[PDB]
Amino acid sequence: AGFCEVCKKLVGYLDRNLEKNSTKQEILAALEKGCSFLPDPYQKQCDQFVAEYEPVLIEILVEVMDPSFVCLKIGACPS
Amino acid sequence: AGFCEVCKKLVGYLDRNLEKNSTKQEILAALEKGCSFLPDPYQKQCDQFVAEYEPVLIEILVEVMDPSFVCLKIGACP
Repeated sequence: AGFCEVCKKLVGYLDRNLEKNSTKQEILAALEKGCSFLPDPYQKQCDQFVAEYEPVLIEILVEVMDPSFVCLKIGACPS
Repeated sequence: AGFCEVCKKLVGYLDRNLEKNSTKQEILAALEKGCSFLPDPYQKQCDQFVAEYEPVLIEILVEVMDPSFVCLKIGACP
């Protein structure tokens, strides 16, 4: 019904696997591979989420990588 | 454009599994099981698609069940 759960799973994977002082380019690269590392049921939903939110994801992730807060701030959560 | 391919895959499943004059109750039942029959990568996206579009899907599938046209008319495609 919404992108809230997939957003939190994806930002979780990034937070665990990226360092905090990653460049925008490094965040971009990771974001466009990260969906593949979520459980398979999430793949195409995650690809869609990333396509729709990619600009705002890049801009927030440089500052903060907390899954709950990032997803809240960008408007993916609640829903 | 986001839901276009999942819509066609799901309505594809319904087309294959429902007769032309299925009741709204029978279409609802199929629609709410259909996502589980699509390939694993499409599952969570299909659920979100069904949740978002379920009223209009019921509305149209009584009339027409062609995947491409149904998905176009409801606005999932292109």
